[PDB]
Amino acid sequence: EIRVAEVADAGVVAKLLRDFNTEFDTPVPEGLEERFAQIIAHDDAFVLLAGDIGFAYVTLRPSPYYDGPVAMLDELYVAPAHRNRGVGTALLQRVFEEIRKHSAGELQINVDEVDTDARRFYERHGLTNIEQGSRMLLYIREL
Amino acid sequence: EIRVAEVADAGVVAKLLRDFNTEFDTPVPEGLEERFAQIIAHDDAFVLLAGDIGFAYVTLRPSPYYDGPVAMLDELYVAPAHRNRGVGTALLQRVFEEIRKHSAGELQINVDEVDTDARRFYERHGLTNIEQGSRMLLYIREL
Ligand SMILES: CC(=O)SCCNC(=O)CCNC(=O)[C@H](O)C(C)(C)COP(=O)(O)OP(=O)(O)OC[C@H]1O[C@@H](n2cnc3c(N)ncnc32)[C@H](O)[C@@H]1OP(=O)(O)O
Ligand SMILES: CC(C)(COP(=O)(O)OP(=O)(O)OC[C@H]1O[C@@H](n2cnc3c(N)ncnc32)[C@H](O)[C@@H]1OP(=O)(O)O)[C@@H](O)C(=O)NCCC(=O)NCCS
Ligand SMILES: CN[C@@H]1[C@@H](O)[C@@H](O[C@@H]2[C@@H](O)[C@H](O[C@H]3OC(CN)=CC[C@H]3N)[C@@H](NC(C)=O)C[C@H]2N)OC[C@]1(C)O
Repeated sequence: EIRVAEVADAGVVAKLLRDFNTEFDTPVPEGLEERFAQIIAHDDAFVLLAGDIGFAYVTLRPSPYYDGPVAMLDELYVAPAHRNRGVGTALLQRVFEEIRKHSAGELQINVDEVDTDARRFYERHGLTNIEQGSRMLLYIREL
Repeated sequence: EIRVAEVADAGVVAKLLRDFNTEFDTPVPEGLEERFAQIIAHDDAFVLLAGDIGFAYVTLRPSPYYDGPVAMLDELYVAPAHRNRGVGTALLQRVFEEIRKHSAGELQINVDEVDTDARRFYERHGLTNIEQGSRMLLYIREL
């Protein structure tokens, strides 16, 4: 039931991303569907879909530390009514399986500190916030 | 002046990243020069050089939220003897200038929490760790 999205799946992915943003009261730009179609077709990136009820969006970017890329799980979402039944675990498992085909050297994920359920999920599935004895922070500037 | 690194500059970039790692007692991979030569040749990353004494390494990756990329400042370093004189400020200004040429929608930087002096620098130059009243964290798994 997890599969790799094709270009023609961009509409379902965009709908799920819209739902994710709506759940968190964050507005979305126009054009999500068109942009996902281009990303899936041409870029060093992929989307995994669990039926039409969850997705994972992964980007691959270069690193001097590895022959392969660094992977980033830029979005992971399971629809609220389908949570706590193993869908997110299955998506994350498949993320690790797919990035291994690309010999990715590392997976990175940005998470809000307040999102303790997501944090617990990631910690229980092998991700850490600690490097060289310190927490790792994300700083941004929107442009 | 600050310049965009060419493939011919891979050795200098590799030297600076090795120096950075050595200073912080972090592992140094084999093959840095050859990997930077390949990375610099491609279209989704660049390095800025301040003479031979500082550098910024930036990657670009797709996002459904913008027509342009999300930019990541994966490494920023000024040699110890040249710090506190405005070099890092100049490098970061040029990062913003060059990613604006790419119409990048956002700059992201991962920073260790213990690096309070670096965090002060990023905050003074328009970066934020806060989204909707929460700090943002980075989780990783090395593979
Ligand atoms: C990358 C980003 O976007 S950053 C943050 C990620 N996204 C979000 O936070 C958005 C909102 N949240 C979600 O979409 C979901 O909560 C996710 C994606 C984090 C997790 O998805 P779920 O489908 O709930 O995950 P899953 O069910 O596999 O595991 C969650 C819990 O269910 C329980 N569980 C797991 N598998 C099963 C199962 N097969 N049967 C019964 N219960 C189960 C466990 O108690 C687990 O808890 P843990 O965190 O202590 O391990
Ligand atoms: C962080 C760094 C890139 C900033 O470059 P810089 O040329 O010193 O920056 P500028 O001169 O434009 O601005 C000065 C600020 O740099 C920071 N800074 C200076 N030396 C620093 C050092 N060893 N370590 C960390 N931050 C430092 C301080 O915030 C300083 O501000 P202050 O006058 O209030 O103390 C540079 O200091 C450096 O390479 N430090 C060690 C490696 C590092 O921390 N990289 C950042 C990755 S998170
Ligand atoms: C293992 N995973 C790693 C992953 O966490 C991440 O590390 C970032 C990296 O960008 C960088 O590191 C340097 O700064 C310092 C200061 N302590 C030590 C080592 C330096 N190379 C820092 N940011 C900036 C913008 O310079 C924070 C650091 N946490 O990138 C590399 C990675 C190997 O992939």
